[PDB]
Amino acid sequence: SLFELGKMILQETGKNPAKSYGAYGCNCGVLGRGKPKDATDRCCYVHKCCYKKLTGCNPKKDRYSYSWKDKTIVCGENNPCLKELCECDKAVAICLRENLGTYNKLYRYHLKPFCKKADDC
Amino acid sequence: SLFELGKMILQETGKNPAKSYGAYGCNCGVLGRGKPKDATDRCCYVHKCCYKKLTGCNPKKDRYSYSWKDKTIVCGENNPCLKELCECDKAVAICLRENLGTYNKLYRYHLKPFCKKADDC
Ligand SMILES: O=C(O)/C=C/c1ccc(O)c(O)c1
Ligand SMILES: O=C(O)/C=C\c1ccc(O)c(O)c1
Ligand SMILES: O=C(O)/C=C\c1ccc(O)c(O)c1
Ligand SMILES: O=C(O)/C=C\c1ccc(O)c(O)c1
Repeated sequence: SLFELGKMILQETGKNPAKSYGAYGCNCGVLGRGKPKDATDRCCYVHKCCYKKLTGCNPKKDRYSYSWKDKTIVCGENNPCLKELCECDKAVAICLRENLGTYNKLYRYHLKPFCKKADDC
Repeated sequence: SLFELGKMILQETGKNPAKSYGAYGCNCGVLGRGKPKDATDRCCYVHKCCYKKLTGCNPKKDRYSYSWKDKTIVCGENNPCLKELCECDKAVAICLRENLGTYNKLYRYHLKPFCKKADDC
């Protein structure tokens, strides 16, 4: 759920997730996907495509278990859909950390209606 | 859908909805309901309770038509769920504008896990 996703983002990037990633570019936050603005935005694009493959669980509401081990996110067994969801969330947090160097505050609170259409997943 | 909601909020308040209301207090944004911190927060509490009562449509995903007429949000639906959804959204947008006078930025990115339990809807 959003609780685990936000926690993972905080753990990997060190940033308040809502402020930095709650609405960034065309893909981070609500309102689905759009042509990404930069690498950070592309992380969220991939993340949203990852969510589409999920079958049998709700990525927003369903909580799942994971551990912080050797400073790595380790997804619990959970069940197949929840493990897959956990893995989607883990990947986006890692991707956001790797791209922190080009994070641009101008894309914070980017008006998502002014995004071109995303390609299909 | 969230698109119409965000547009209404912008139309009523004049404010970028993500920046001002994407994570405000215990109820504005994602992660359920909590005891409201102030009037702005209480608008979002009422909104979430409004959504809870809906049957037959998806408040997040389902699009609906509305118009801007004499600077008033005018819902353009006869389907009972979409009409009620539109009115839910219109109400929160109006409420947020009406409570800009007590809006407090200290409640932006309020630590949502640490709110008190909301009264039942
Ligand atoms: O949105 C802004 O205009 C600036 C706020 C901000 C931007 C970057 C940070 O790392 C941070 O803690 C706060
Ligand atoms: O995608 C990868 O594999 C690289 C990033 C990485 C590298 C080390 C870690 O412990 C981790 O969680 C992520
Ligand atoms: O997204 C917008 O609407 C533009 C940015 C913006 C600039 C100043 C504000 O006070 C505000 O809410 C938003
Ligand atoms: O416009 C105002 O009345 C006050 C300033 C203001 C308004 C909205 C913001 O998100 C912000 O950082 C500052």
